[PDB]
Amino acid sequence: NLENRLEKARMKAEEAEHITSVYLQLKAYLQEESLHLGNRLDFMEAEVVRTK
Amino acid sequence: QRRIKSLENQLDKVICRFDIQLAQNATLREELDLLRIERNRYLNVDRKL
Amino acid sequence: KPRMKQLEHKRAVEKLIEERRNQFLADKQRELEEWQWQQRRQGCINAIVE
Amino acid sequence: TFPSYMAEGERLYLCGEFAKAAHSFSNALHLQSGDKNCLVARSKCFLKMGELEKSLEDAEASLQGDPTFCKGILQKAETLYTMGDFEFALVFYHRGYKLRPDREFKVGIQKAQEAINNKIVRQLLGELYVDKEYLEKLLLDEDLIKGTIKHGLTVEDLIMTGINYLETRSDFWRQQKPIYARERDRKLMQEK
Amino acid sequence: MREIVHLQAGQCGNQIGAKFWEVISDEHGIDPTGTYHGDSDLQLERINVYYNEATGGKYVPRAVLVDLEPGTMDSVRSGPFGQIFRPDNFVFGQSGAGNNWAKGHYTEGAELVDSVLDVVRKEAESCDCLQGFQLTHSLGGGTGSGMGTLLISKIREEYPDRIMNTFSVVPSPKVSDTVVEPYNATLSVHQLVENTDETYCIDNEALYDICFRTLKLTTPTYGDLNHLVSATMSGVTTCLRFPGQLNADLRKLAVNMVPFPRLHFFMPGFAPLTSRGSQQYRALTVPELTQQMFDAKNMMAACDPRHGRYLTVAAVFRGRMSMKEVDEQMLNVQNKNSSYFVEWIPNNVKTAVCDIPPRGLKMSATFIGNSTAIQELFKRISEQFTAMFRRKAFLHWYTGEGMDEMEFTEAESNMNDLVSEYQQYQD
Amino acid sequence: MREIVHLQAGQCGNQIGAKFWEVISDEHGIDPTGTYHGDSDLQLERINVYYNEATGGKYVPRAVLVDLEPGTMDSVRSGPFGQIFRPDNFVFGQSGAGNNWAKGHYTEGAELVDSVLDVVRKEAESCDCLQGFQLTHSLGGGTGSGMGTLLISKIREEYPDRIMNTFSVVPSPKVSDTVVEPYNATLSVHQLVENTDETYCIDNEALYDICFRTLKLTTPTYGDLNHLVSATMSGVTTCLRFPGQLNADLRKLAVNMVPFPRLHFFMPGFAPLTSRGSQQYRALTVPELTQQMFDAKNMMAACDPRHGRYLTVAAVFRGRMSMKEVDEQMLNVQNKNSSYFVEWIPNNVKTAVCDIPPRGLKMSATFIGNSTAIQELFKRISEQFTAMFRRKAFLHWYTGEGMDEMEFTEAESNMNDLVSEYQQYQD
Amino acid sequence: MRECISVHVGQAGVQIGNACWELYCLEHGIQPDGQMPSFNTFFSETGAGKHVPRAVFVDLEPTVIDEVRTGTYRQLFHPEQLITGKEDAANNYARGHYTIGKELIDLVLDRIRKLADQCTGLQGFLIFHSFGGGTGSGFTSLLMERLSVDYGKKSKLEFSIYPAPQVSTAVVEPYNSILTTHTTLEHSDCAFMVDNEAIYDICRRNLDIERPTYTNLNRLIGQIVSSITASLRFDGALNVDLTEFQTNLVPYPRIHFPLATYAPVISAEKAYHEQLSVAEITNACFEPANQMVKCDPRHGKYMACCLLYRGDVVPKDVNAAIATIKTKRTIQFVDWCPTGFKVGINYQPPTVVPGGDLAKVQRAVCMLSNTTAIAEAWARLDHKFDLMYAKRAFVHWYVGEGMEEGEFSEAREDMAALEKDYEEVGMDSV
Ligand SMILES: Nc1nc2c(ncn2[C@@H]2O[C@H](COP(=O)(O)OP(=O)(O)OP(=O)(O)O)[C@@H](O)[C@H]2O)c(=O)[nH]1
Ligand SMILES: Nc1nc2c(ncn2[C@@H]2O[C@H](COP(=O)(O)OP(=O)(O)O)[C@@H](O)[C@H]2O)c(=O)[nH]1
Ligand SMILES: Nc1nc2c(ncn2[C@@H]2O[C@H](COP(=O)(O)OP(=O)(O)O)[C@@H](O)[C@H]2O)c(=O)[nH]1
Ligand SMILES: [Mg+2]
Repeated sequence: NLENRLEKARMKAEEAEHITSVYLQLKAYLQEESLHLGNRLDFMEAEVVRTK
Repeated sequence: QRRIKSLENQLDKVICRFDIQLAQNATLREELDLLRIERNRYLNVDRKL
Repeated sequence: KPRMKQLEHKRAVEKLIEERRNQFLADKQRELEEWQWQQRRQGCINAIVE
Repeated sequence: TFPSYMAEGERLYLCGEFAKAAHSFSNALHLQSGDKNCLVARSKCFLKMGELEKSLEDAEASLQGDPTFCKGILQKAETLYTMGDFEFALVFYHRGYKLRPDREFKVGIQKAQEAINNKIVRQLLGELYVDKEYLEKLLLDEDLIKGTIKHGLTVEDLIMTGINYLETRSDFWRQQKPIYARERDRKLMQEK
Repeated sequence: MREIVHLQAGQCGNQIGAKFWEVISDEHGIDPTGTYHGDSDLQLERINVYYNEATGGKYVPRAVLVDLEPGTMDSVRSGPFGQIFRPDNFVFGQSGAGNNWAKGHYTEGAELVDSVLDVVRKEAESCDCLQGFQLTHSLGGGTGSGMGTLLISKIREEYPDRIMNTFSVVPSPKVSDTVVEPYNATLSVHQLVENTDETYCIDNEALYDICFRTLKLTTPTYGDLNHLVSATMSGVTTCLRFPGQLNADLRKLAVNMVPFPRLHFFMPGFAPLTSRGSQQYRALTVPELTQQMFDAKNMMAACDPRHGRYLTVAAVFRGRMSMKEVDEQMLNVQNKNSSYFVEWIPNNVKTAVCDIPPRGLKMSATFIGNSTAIQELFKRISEQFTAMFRRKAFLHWYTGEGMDEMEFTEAESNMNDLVSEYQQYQD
Repeated sequence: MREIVHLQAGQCGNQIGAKFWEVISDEHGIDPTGTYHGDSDLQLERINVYYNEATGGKYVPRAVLVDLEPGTMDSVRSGPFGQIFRPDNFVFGQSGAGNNWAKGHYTEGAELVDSVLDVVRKEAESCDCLQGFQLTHSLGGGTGSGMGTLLISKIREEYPDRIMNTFSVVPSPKVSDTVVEPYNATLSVHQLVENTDETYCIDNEALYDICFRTLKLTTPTYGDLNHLVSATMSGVTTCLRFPGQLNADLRKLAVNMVPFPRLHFFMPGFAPLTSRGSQQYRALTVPELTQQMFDAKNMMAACDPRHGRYLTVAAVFRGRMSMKEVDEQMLNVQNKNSSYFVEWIPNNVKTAVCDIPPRGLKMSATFIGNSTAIQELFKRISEQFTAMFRRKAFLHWYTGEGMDEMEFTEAESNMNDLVSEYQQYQD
Repeated sequence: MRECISVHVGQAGVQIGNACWELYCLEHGIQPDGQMPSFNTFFSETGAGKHVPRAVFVDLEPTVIDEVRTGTYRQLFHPEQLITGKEDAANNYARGHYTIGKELIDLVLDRIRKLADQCTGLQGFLIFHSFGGGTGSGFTSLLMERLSVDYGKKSKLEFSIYPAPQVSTAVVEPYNSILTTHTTLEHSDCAFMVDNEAIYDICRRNLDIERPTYTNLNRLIGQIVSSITASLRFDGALNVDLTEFQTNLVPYPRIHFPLATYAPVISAEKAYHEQLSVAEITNACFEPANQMVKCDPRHGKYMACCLLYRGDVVPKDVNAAIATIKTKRTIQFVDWCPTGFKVGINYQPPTVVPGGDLAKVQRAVCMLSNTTAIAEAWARLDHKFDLMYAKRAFVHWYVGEGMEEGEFSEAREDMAALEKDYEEVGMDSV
């Protein structure tokens, strides 16, 4: 009985290991892009000026 | 006897690591939303412009 | 007057250099003297054992 | 040649990343074809990667040479009973125990036992606290952020890769503990 | 100010209290007779909690020490801090309660109950706002199981409000001291579930483990086991006798450690219990006194808490400490073991902090934790009960003393129910 | 701050290990009781690398001591710096491992391995940034290899991102001290090739001569021999506990060394090793130390580097000196002696300079070297193994405790393929 | 109101700065404590008297950056901008740029942004690191990636410790050098190159003292930085700022790698015996012996050169000091850049550090030029990479640190075009 609840939790741990890895990679795409997020708006702010 | 004993200590560690894993997954998925809210904020002023 | 009040703040804020550093040195001796006091208490209980 | 690719690939496998390890395992196959030692090493690295079918291919293509490699005898854990339905994998767990005892084989034997006798609500029951992740990794797919490119692959691929394994683990947990058996356990407990 | 009227009942209790009264006597200063000789007013200040003022500045304790065999009380006098006890608050019968719940709860005992209730009444209404009415005793004997649970009963009728703590000794799992242990214990756990409001299960088998697997001792005397228990007590009543940053008395450690009327059986546990050779090699950072408390070992009750889901845990911390280190470390516990803490209650942990530490240390704690693992304790006792009533063994000595069989069955039922309910909330 | 747990397991381990702690406290100024009593401040600024603080000066060493039969461990206790270690760390069983890998890696081993990893896990959580581990096995033997391998493997599965250096005595070439040493080595080297990062072959026949030819000691005992092996461990890890011009953490000294992920076996070496009254006739300049540094007569391993090809060599110089001189002498080496160095990695030497000299020595310079010539050692053990496995010698005393022949066959295959890997680069 | 931010990164970059910030403390009369007994460009003012240097010292290994915050200069630096690390780089590009680099960026750039807000007229940046070390290669190139998008048009000057041709310290050093040059090509402005062994050579011959070390090595590097930036603060006859160095050191955006040279590097005794005139100190720059990088100038062609003078230099005798250079044939000038030269004049003679080996001269000139002889210096480093990568030598650590192998092939491919530009520069056009 105790091995059966060890391997079941060993199974349950790894499917929580994966979800950490797919969320950190999802973070990394949002983080780098938040840097280019401002100057794109600044460029388009000047776009409203140039066609004014 | 020691088998059962060592196996208790083992199961504990496994269920405890799973727990701290859910924790970091929960420290995230809140800060993931903290990277989605300004993500759901510029494109409303991008689509404005 | 603006020069000597920034200088006045200069002496006033460097007194918090010496007060807080001395407080830190007084705090570490206070917890150290607690360690000897618990150990000299253990010296007294080891007496009545002896 | 071959000894570099194993040693990094086994170390990468232990170090948490499995995608890059399997690549290092796969490059070693372009040194010698029938290499049972490494064929099981892929299937260890491929079961952990969420997907299932390639791991079985490497599992079988290992043990199509000789049934003597005890490390590869461990690998067939991923057969039917543990992957679905309600009976098979014990037929090999016992024949592995006919070989060297290998206390890890017994773990599979005690697991493959009397369990052979056996949307929101179903997901929350079958999946544990990671069911909060499952819906949330599906509610993040109803946006425009999906159509992106991280490195070679797409952001929508990753948002569905985590959902793919969680859906795969959903049936894996359902096969082990049936919903029908769950009602019987609760009813017998309350009555007694 | 509030006070507590100890009801040292039973042989085991007589002893459990004696080492305890010495422990509180010291913390406060009351020397082996009474004259306060402390080194900080912080002590005397609120002594009323466990000590009544007399003349010549004497602080005789407030303990209606009781028994049914005039011998244990006699030893309690002829001991260390024993002159303190009053020569009138010792209620002693003549006929022993030969290990027979009946002899103590229905026959021999009763005779003494009137005298006990009298003294209790007296020392009780001689206060301003009594806060409690503890009763240290064992559940596997005669006087305790018998007269003890009758006192608890008539007292919860006379004063129907004051907290009724009951540091109790539940029969050990493996080795036992008596043979008729089951019957006695089972019967006592029925006149305790629907009466007391804070029972603390302490087990000897468990205690021994914490005096050989943690205290690296080799010759543990029943006395040394009693000192570990006395420490738990001091702690549960510390934030009321000495000031602090987040004080919590008994009523609070209740509205924050019992999630259902019946469910009231809590397991204890101390914090800094290290050996001599190691006393110096270990540091006392709050993290350390937190690890040595949530472990299954440092639990004075032999019921692995790894097989249940703590409905709620507490922590009467004691010692000048950092409220951050405490709350922070307690969140790490709250999360690291979220799979061992029930979810229907979001946050399960009460964190009190005192200032005056246990005499000679730097920090301490008590792990009063309501777990669904106590279900196992009663089930082992019940497994034994149903395995004796089945053949009406050792029952001719009970039915005799005005006792019916339905009473016995009613205990199995009211015990089976506790165990059953405990599991319903463990799911 | 980076931390290094010193796992010592076995007679030769707990022996040199003790010496290691003597030749480390002296530097960090610690007494045989646990208290800073040194001169310069730079000494307790980085005590957080091998010594965790306790209460008030007691720097309790972060060493886990393991064996199988109370003996070598008791020697470390009843000795000089012997009580500094925390009691718990001393984890021992009761039976011996009669140099039988099977015992230490199968039958018994496991019994204590669980406890061993417990203390390790604990002292791993008490770290800011775990750099890695530092095992100390005697290889050829039981409590040494048998156990170490088990522990080494367990650690690499728990911490797959730590540099586990393994100062190990290699089955001596000429006079061995165990009729079954070949057997042990075969299985051992196999595990420490897929589970380690920087091994250091500390052979004995070599050390027993370096003290006879260079130090001219008339009666070299094990005591003196261990001062040499201890020194190297302190050198490898000197830029992690003291300031410098070009620091080099273990990871650095590994990346710049371990070439392909398997040839990670290195040859040890110290620098100022002159006799007692011979110093007067010998200066101490980077030029001079370098003659000795690269002299193959001062290598703590047996294989002669002038019978192979230095793949990558490093040197953790410790002392106030001139980086120019360091580079100049090292440059000359690569040029003057080129054939003896491999050519596919032009820069073949790594220099490092910690600016805190050793005790009573202005300039010390530990040299670590990945020399292909190690083929000899591997081949020798393989050869000796070949002779025994053949006529199935002492095998019922190995396979008797669970170890199929195929295990030892697999082992041989690996050890031999390591020789192939090295020679493939020599040509 | 015209300041510039200097970021010093790595074991190398910090120890350069400690021997460089002692020069700014001695030129301005700044005390080590931080108070006076103009400053503006390299020193801030917290309205009280305690001068704070506008420098951020970032490193991944705490044991060296701890010496700055415990030594003599502990009160001068802000304790929170002087940021330490937790895990070390281990000479890995894949660690300081992909694994442990990314965890020390959400606050390091926050320091640079706050130091940018304190200024009003910033125009330049200044970086010290080494191409060989893991922090100076990986963490630097991430900073180039971050600063290219955060600031952009602002100038980003650079000083590096080049791979020594003959000697070396690390053996994955060519691995670090190629990958850091890959990122520096497009995300940097001008990368001033200095190596180690040539300074060891000029400390033998010109400087009388022998057995040099990192103290004398970094004080000379402190001198080349102090000489190149002194024109911001002191009034001179012909002044020059950092954004001016953009347009006259690079003709093409791919080449941005010039060299340094300190001319009056002389000992205390030897300066008694010769007079230092600006005619003689100018043609002492062009000798290959005095060149601070081991590149023989006769192999290459000079593309553009900068001569920043200090002290009582007379501009009457600087054009005569240059007209002698162009008439002699050992310096090669051809048609596609017949101009080739500039000078900058300052009125502050160079200061002397106590205990230093330099002599307190008044006519100090620093020669700053980009040559086509860097091609042969890079003709070995790409060969160095092609001799190790030809059979996959040490790169298993890199692919163990978040690195995919695929960039190494295009690290070759992007670097292979670089000397293809060099052969296009050297050919004459008819
Ligand atoms: N000129 C000069 N060069 C230095 C100094 N310190 C280190 N270096 C150079 O740095 C190169 C190797 O880099 P490292 O020693 O690893 O230092 P790093 O570049 O900061 O890399 P990390 O140590 O990982 O942080 C050597 O070849 C040296 O030339 C210094 O103080 N002055
Ligand atoms: N912890 C502890 N338990 C005791 C002590 N003395 C007796 N006991 C327990 O109490 C039981 C003895 O019964 P006893 O107290 O004489 O019965 P009672 O007085 O009639 O209720 C045994 O099962 C012991 O476990 C003691 O000093 N310490
Ligand atoms: N350096 C060193 N080597 C030792 C010492 N004692 C024994 N050895 C070596 O250890 C080898 C035998 O190891 P062994 O005693 O079997 O280790 P065990 O199996 O762990 O008990 C011999 O070849 C010795 O050369 C010592 O104090 N120092
Ligand atoms: Mg560094």
